[PDB]
Amino acid sequence: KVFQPKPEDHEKYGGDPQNPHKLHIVTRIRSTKRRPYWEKDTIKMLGLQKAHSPQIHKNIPSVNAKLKVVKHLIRIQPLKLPQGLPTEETMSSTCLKSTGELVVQWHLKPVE
Amino acid sequence: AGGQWRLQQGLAANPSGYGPLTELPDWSFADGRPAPPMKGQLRRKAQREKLARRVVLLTQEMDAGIQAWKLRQQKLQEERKKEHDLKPKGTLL
Amino acid sequence: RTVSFQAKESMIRRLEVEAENHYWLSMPYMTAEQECGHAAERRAQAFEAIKAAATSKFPKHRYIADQLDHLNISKKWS
Amino acid sequence: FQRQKLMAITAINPRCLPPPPVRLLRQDIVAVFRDNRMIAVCQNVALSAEDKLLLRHQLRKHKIFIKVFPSQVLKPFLENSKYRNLLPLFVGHNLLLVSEEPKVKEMVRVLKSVPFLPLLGGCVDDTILSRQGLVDYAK
RNA sequence: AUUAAACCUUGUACCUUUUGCAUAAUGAACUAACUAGAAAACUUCUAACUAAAAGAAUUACAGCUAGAAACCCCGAAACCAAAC
RNA sequence: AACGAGCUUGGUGAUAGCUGGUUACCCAAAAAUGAAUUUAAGUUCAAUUUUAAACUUGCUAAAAAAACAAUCAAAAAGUAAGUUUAGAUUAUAGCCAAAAGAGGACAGCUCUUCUGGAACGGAAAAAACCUUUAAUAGUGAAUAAUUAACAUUAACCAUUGAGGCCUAAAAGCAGCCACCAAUAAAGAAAGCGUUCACUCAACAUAAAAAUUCCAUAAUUUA
RNA sequence: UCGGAGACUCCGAAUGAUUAUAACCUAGACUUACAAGUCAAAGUAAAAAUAUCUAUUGACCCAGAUAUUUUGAUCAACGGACCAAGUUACCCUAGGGAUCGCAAUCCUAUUUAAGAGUUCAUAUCGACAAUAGGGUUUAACUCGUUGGAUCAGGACAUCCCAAUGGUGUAGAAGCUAUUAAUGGUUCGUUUGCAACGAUUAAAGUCCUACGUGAUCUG
Ligand SMILES: [Mg+2]
Ligand SMILES: [Mg+2]
Ligand SMILES: [Mg+2]
Ligand SMILES: [Mg+2]
Ligand SMILES: [Mg+2]
Ligand SMILES: [Mg+2]
Ligand SMILES: [Mg+2]
Ligand SMILES: [Mg+2]
Ligand SMILES: [Mg+2]
Ligand SMILES: [Mg+2]
Ligand SMILES: [Mg+2]
Ligand SMILES: [Mg+2]
Ligand SMILES: [Mg+2]
Ligand SMILES: [Mg+2]
Ligand SMILES: [Mg+2]
Ligand SMILES: [Mg+2]
Repeated sequence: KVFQPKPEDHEKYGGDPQNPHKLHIVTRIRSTKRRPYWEKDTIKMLGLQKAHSPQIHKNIPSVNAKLKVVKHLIRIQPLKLPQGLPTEETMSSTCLKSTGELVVQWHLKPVE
Repeated sequence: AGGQWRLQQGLAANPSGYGPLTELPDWSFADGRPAPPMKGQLRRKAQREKLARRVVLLTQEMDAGIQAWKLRQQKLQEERKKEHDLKPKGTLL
Repeated sequence: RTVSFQAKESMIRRLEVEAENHYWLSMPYMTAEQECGHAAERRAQAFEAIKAAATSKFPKHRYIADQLDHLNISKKWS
Repeated sequence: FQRQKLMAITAINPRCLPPPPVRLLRQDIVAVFRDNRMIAVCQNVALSAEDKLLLRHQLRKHKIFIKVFPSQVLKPFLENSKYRNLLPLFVGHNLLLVSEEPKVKEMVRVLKSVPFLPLLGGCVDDTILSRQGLVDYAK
């Protein structure tokens, strides 16, 4: 029941129950120390060794099951692509915002 | 100091994150010749580039997965509807 | 002991972060069936690389030049 | 300690708000007025219960009754009746000297039995009058 | 650290030892000199020749020969022999 | 000049499961459970650990279905380890917190099982609780735990036929049985009064432990 | 030592009876440190397939037996030295240490009161209960620093002095209570501490590792 969303929940987080996002941005916010051995393994299986380092993962049921076990130790933010997926040409100009948007052009200039 | 505010603006909570302050070159030559890229930035670019490639790979795999699922439901759908031979009845078949 | 005010605020914030994590994990992009077999090819290739490393252990080549190079320690000016 | 930490974590007063928004006795007051032609209003002198009875009983021998009613329930009929000037009189403990004959002089004489008790006024022969007028009519 | 030796800030001797803790318990006044890991059956590594290896006797259904590579110190109460 | 059995030399470098000690740097990995033992101050084996080699599936997860929250486990997926062979030890007393049984279908206490820890930061105390992926130079920066807590009562009025009865005779009444009558409203009364014969209830009623305390201080600037 | 049952409390054994008598060989497994102990297809052979329950242990060495097959342990300290008891305050060395449950009656205390009761400075007690205590029956056969002297520090839960309330306080003795730690708080006899005799305004109760043995002593 915890993972069954409510209509008010969608409004607060601004996520549609349909057209779900594909990729999770997962970061480790707390320590694995003092946690049961099984929780330690899941973190290393998911690659969340260094805290405050975002990792890209699939939003699929198998990944979700592991992500739920370490639900309390991480922050999940849906990846967003305002300008679309990066291409070969723009792969070297990518930059991830704190908002969760992977822009394909990084100029370091005023937006104007 | 003031880290939550920087997030609302869309910036990096730490001022030493992604921004012109860090990523831009620290110096140039007097003539204007650009200086060799700073070692820190080269490492930072690789992580984003490596992260970018993972994003592309994962999406392609997920997209192709469901397509195969479509093919399965079709080939199976046509297989179920089938007939052959003949169907007499009564006292002889 | 009395529970501090700042402590209550800190945990409440942590509760909100985890509570949202429930929401983002409630929208699976692919169902169980659609997942099967989608990543089979990549996984098989990864294991093959692991096997190749394990079965490639063997001593290294030895060269006459390396051993004869020790004589260079006695190089001199004529 | 975290266990204790979790436990702690887990508009207009109705005062200032404006507040939302005898019948048997009524007949008794009507009954005395209908039955007794004259009603004399005298202040209740807080006489002893035994002494109060004998005065009522002694008047009962003279076929004269004593009637008393709370003032607040007595205001409505006195406001709209033949007797309307007794409203200021009917404040505090009071008694009524009620009879069937205009024995105004004898009423004072029975009142004179206890000198301390005064007479405030009332009506005699259905005519409302003050004590000063009553004495003149008593003659 | 500092302009400044001391003032200001930080800081529960060492070893052994107890459980992976000591404000314990052992040992040390200090200096100089002296004062405690040693063997090649099996294994690994390196070469010579190779159904053969070894400078006599040994081993062998890829072996055999050679090299290198290993296992401390101090201290009883006592026991026996023979003198004194 | 210390006799439960002299002293000197030799055996003798007696022996000690016991006490003490065991001298340069650097990198790396790394645990007090089961069994037997004149065994419990020891040793040996299993299990664990480790160096190398061989080649291939391993860990988490593991739907249905069994045997009943576990014993088992298939496609998957997240991910890189697991098995076999050769060599080798030390170790075999834990410590504290938090869970669950089980001893008297108890708490505790003694055990047994699972989980976690071993700061330079925080909690008057502070190896064990909470925050903390290794270690490096910088007069950079964002942060975690935490820096205690502001949480209901009143002054008012009180009516006979003396109900008879063993207590002369018992008035609301010493007393015992009846326990009533009128009354706006009264219990043969709550106490009292009375050998019989002041008032509460009613009616009417304004209200309700031992040397010497122990940071200093501070109620409002968003 | 082994095993059965219960969740440590109980039961048994170093097996006996019944057995028209139970072969050999050999895939795969259980159990397990090792050693020991379990089940078994196929093949083959006797005969016309599994002895019957309940459950039952002992190694190596070494001695016995036979015409090639077998037997030897309260080795029960039950992984078993072929065969050895006391005693030490006359002692010694190497070290390690320390220096709650139920029941079964019976007493009691408070609240119950079934009852009786009661009779001019004249009365209650109390069945039965409930609850707090103390015993008893109910489940194997002895015990674990300290007086005194000197000097005292502090606590107050006050023994005396001081200041007061109430009183079933007439006066005089008291009793009950509160506040207060200010100074004081005895000398001996019997002598192992317990009594005792005389006094005092009183002869306080306790803490300070017997308070205090590098101050002394039993
Ligand atoms: Mg010394
Ligand atoms: Mg020695
Ligand atoms: Mg264990
Ligand atoms: Mg022993
Ligand atoms: Mg031993
Ligand atoms: Mg065996
Ligand atoms: Mg067979
Ligand atoms: Mg034995
Ligand atoms: Mg034994
Ligand atoms: Mg055994
Ligand atoms: Mg003696
Ligand atoms: Mg003697
Ligand atoms: Mg003193
Ligand atoms: Mg006091
Ligand atoms: Mg004396
Ligand atoms: Mg001393």
